[PDB]
Amino acid sequence: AQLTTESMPFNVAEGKEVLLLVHNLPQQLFGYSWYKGERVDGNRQIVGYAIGTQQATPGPANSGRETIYPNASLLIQNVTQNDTGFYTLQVIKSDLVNEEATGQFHVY
Amino acid sequence: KIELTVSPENITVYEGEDVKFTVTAKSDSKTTLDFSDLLTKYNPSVSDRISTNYKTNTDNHKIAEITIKNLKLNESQTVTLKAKDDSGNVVEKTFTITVQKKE
Repeated sequence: AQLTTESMPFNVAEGKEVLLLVHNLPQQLFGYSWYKGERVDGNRQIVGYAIGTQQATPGPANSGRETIYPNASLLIQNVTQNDTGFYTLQVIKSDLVNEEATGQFHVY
Repeated sequence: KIELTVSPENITVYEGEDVKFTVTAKSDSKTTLDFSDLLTKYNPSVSDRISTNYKTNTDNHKIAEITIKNLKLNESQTVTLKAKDDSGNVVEKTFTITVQKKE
């Protein structure tokens, strides 16, 4: 069940919200981090959430409209142009075998 | 039945400097590792810090080089690693990381 990332909508009006859904959260997962872009780059982390600690720590890419949910779903509010593009999600697991899985959305 | 070992037993490192170590856990029946403790201690916010090269992964002979990026000054702990197999055997083997300044 390979971790997938439908965005709702795909094509988002400026000022409207978009919600990145996640469909196959594994078991024995320690947490999720969202990144802006295609690769999992530290400099470009949106936010992480450890489920045990149940604590989400904004990364350097956070704009304070994201509200990450415990089901790994994101939700970016009041979107504008620079949001457009890809968003890798990584899920790190107890045994340190991780799962990248990227989604998209385009703003008009 | 289960072996579990951690390369440099009691590690020490200067702040800013990184930490290498290699976890090695082998046994009859599929062995998997548990870094629950290593993660909560050194990756409390989820982040790309900690690389984990599984040099010869295998079903039964799991070896992994972990690399904890850019230790901060207040990150000294003893950390308990774990290995579990199919029959239902667990193994806790602990190890220490300790960090300091240079000037």
